[PDB]
Amino acid sequence: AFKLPNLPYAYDALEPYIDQRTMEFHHDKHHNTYVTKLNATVEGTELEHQSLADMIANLDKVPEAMRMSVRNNGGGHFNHSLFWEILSPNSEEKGGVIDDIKAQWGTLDEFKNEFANKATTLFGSGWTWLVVNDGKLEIVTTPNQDNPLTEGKTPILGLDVWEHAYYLKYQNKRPDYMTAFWNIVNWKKVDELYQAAK
Amino acid sequence: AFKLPNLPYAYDALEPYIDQRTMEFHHDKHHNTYVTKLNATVEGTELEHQSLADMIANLDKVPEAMRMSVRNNGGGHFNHSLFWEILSPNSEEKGGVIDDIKAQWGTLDEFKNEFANKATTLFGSGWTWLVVNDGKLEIVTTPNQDNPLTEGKTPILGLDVWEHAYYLKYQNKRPDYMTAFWNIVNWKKVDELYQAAK
Ligand SMILES: [Mn+2]
Ligand SMILES: [Mn+2]
Repeated sequence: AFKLPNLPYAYDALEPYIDQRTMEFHHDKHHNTYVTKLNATVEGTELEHQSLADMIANLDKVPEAMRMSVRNNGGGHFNHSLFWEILSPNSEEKGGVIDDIKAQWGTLDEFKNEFANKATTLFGSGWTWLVVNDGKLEIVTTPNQDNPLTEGKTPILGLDVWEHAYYLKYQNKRPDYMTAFWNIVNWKKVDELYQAAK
Repeated sequence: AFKLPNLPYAYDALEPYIDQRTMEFHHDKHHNTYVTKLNATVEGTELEHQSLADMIANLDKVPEAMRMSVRNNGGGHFNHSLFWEILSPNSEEKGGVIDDIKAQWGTLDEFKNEFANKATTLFGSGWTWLVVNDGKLEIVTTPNQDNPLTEGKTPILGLDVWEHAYYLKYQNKRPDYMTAFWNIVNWKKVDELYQAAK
């Protein structure tokens, strides 16, 4: 069975960038619901012993009756699990991934400007991702709980821009949430995922 | 130009079903943003005097370069405009539309149960609608700001299930928001839109 992972930090560790109350709802309610529904779909099937990353990457091979729930609930579990691991109370812009971002975008600010533009223009619910595509870095968005793995791209950083991720503190001000996020990126984790994928 | 319509009631008129703070953000920020961006797209173009119902029903005829903004921001203006008008602090379950709902679904409760199931299973951002389709009533969902007019169905009642519509009071408990909504439906306005469409 899939399990709700513990947060790597206290619920208030990301203040004042993400509020404690949002971390509690987001993890204990939203993410938990995706795990519950994913397990209800795969329990007693071949997919109960398939890796989450493999079923997301190969969603087209998931049996038709199960595919929407694996896409939505499996995507929810995969995306939130990644999200908690790429946040940290002490974000420092260090690691090979920063050199390779600078190499691709010229400056870290040019990278952040593209990421923020894509995150702020995403219409409805979804995610903004930094991915590795055949050894090259790209920023992409996905709707709802869709994940770039399904399109053959490995995610190493994601921002959740579902309104539940930011509404209690920021309400409509998604751009202020985006600005806050740079203060709490776990670049140690992003670099680990990059070095494994590149 | 398109204009942000005034609410037909005080911002606190729908308490304790929808909180005043949500009415303020939802109307004064979210709806206003759709009006601003729709006007930025259409002002000074050959669409600057076209009605919004006509453009949404005929998105294919909207020029490719303006279509996403008309769909998303035009949808946002159309949808929220309808929404404010079908809420009321003085809801009474009577009218031709209520009689015809009871005739079609058997009971009003069976209608509400279907509507609630569609509203609570809608994945991501969107709306739940009561529509007229060739003189018959149907419940349909749309994603984001899409509208059933594009598919040739006239909307007479909509529930906004974007998270901004309910997160401040209800957080993840979308079903409690759906329960609250029945207490504030303007069945007189719904009946007007029904008589005009059936
Ligand atoms: Mn989320
Ligand atoms: Mn809305």
